Amino acid sequence: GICKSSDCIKSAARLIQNMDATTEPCTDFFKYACGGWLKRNVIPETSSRYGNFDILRDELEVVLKDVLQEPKTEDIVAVQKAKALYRSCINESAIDSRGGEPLLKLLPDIYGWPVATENWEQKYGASWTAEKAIAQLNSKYGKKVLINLFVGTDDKNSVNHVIHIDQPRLGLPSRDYYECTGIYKEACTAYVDFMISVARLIRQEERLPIDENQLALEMNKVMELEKEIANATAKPEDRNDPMLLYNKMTLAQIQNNFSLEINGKPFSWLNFTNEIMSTVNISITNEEDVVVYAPEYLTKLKPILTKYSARDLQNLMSWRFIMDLVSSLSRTYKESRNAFRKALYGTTSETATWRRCANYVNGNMENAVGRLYVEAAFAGESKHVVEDLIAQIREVFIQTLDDLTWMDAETKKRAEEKALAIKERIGYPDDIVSNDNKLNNEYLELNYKEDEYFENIIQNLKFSQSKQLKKLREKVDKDEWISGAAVVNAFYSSGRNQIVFPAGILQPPFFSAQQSNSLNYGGIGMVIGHEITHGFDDNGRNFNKDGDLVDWWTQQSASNFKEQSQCMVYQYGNFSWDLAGGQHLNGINTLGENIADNGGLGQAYRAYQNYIKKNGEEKLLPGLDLNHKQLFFLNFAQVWCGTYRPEYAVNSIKTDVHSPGNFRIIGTLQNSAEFSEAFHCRKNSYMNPEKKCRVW
Ligand SMILES: C[C@H](NC(=O)[C@H](Cc1ccccc1)NC(=O)[C@H](S)Cc1ccccc1)C(=O)O
Ligand SMILES: *[C@@H]1O[C@H](CO)[C@@H](O)[C@H](O)[C@H]1NC(C)=O
Ligand SMILES: *[C@@H]1O[C@H](CO)[C@@H](O)[C@H](O)[C@H]1NC(C)=O
Ligand SMILES: *[C@@H]1O[C@H](CO)[C@@H](O)[C@H](O)[C@H]1NC(C)=O
Ligand SMILES: [Zn+2]
Repeated sequence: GICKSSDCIKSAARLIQNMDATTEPCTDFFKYACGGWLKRNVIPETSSRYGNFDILRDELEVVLKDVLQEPKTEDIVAVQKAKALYRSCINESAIDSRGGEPLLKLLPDIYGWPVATENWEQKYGASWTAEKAIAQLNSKYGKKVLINLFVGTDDKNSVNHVIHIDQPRLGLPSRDYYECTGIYKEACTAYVDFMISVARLIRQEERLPIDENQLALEMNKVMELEKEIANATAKPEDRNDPMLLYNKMTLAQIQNNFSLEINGKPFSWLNFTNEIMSTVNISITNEEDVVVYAPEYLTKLKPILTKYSARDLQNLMSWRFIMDLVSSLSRTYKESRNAFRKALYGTTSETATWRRCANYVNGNMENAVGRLYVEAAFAGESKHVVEDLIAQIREVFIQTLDDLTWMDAETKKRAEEKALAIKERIGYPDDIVSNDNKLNNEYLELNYKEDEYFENIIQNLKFSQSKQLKKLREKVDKDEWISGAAVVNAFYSSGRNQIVFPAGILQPPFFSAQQSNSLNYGGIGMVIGHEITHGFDDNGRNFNKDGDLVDWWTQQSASNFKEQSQCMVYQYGNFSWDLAGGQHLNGINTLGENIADNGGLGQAYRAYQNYIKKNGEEKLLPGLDLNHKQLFFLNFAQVWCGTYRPEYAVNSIKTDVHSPGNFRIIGTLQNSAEFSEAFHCRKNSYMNPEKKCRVW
């Protein structure tokens, strides 16, 4: 009564080799699940993190390489343009030839980089103003500095676009880094040395005089500027309530309530806004509605910005763009980035060029590349099996509402309404295969030169930004998928109320039509519940069946939700992570993803139970003295085998909304009565605490 199928001994092989039986699963189910993997493997020098998810991603890139690298005679133009962009990206001879000179020719278009410019005040500083310089950077190149203004979906009306104003991203991974002490010191030092190294090469290439002291001096200035910007930004934790974040305002209110004085403006929001939108030829008057996400950042900006020269501002502004660009130049410019990324990521080397390039084309031509990927790599009847799976887990969520004692009937039923209304996207959109005209036309307006990678990348920045801006007055496309298909991941959009499972994750260990159902439910099954449960986490409960930010909770049920979820805030917030020097997880910033995990695991388990009810129990797997309840959780766990470099652990504890994989396992199974049953765990065994968190 052992299954002896080749597909059976495949997954058994994988389960066996990853796990370590020497460990008591009730003591540390991560070590049990994954201890075999830990011992056998080492984080490559190019990886900040490694494990099964990351391995799937390296394997996906291999297919991408196979599909991109060989011209084919009946390649439609869409595929021809991706291949040419790939070839343009992997030709380092051509790139190295060009030195920095494609940067040098850019710089005049963004009002210069002062520290690397003679007589900048004369050249640029006379025409300069904040409104134009920020706007140029924003509209043409999609780099948002100082004040991030973008066109996105209106949270309170999901068919429309609105102008938003938000705080800008920083050059270091999180506001925390800018303390620049302790675990942060080297990142801070490498950052400014990076500035300095880049200003130096530019100066040398322009054959300008180099004074190390005035470089150190301007670039430290830029750091002090951004420190202030950083401290002015709002924490993630003050930003996690979308009803509070949503402040709709007329450009006219904005002008009255958020004055700025830059280089002695003073600052004019209408001009700023028009200097952006005039680029898709759109007209803004002071009656425009705007969603302001960081009112308090803007208020705080005021007395900071006043202190600094036009030269100072622009030295930061341009740096934040040049940052990104420098690894698309010659080796010496690539070199200049070494210590910085070592500090942030721990890696001693860059990823293979072909891999970077595959990934880049994927990210800029996701439909073109998803079509090639799925034709190479994805099965087709997979789509049908997952759909039915998704239908099952959706039902279980609905049916579960009835057992949840912390909601009221009105709220439950509105929650039902939302479930049923979730839109599922599976594998890929048929169109990218069956409609060449459509596929070609999405890239019509791009044309790549094979010896011109940098110009290609620039063209994509401008194209993408022009396209985004063009949306202001147009309706949101209800057909758009929120991920390419060539992605190892799944997704939920609140704005759209849509779950998506790209072909790339539809493979072992999450899914195969031929592997045991225990495994599929514990794999893609729990992924499905994760994504659906996002519709009802601390963010996505605030949006209704239609993707609109509107309150559909009673006060009591909402207050209960906070109460139930607070348990997970504390649980995870109480994990400390050796690889990040004992620092604790942020229990608030991971909350949503933690809720998704615990809700999703439970949902999937329930569906598997239902499956057994209906269908009977499964042939066992050879090599493994475990039943299928046990394998369900094993495979759940092994999804997350892996580990982190210290430097990157320090990064993601702050910047990742996910808990690290080991604690997604630990926290989730800790909360799972069904787990301690399967493995016969004594009370208050580490994996079986008396107190268990539950929301969904
Ligand atoms: C891999 C990891 N993703 C996930 O954990 C799951 C998808 C997933 C759920 C459960 C088990 C495996 C994968 N997806 C997610 O949690 C969210 S809804 C998707 C997301 C994408 C980018 C940033 C943040 C979130 C990651 O993006 O770092
Ligand atoms: C790379 O580009 C250079 C410069 O145009 C060219 O000489 C060479 O043929 C290209 N190599 C490949 C393999 O495309
Ligand atoms: C913005 O104001 C500046 C003032 O220097 C002016 O030169 C420019 O034409 C204005 N732009 C728009 C789009 O109104
Ligand atoms: C740990 O949990 C306790 C209560 O269970 C809570 O008071 C404390 O704040 C938590 N620690 C952290 C850092 O979250
Ligand atoms: Zn998630």
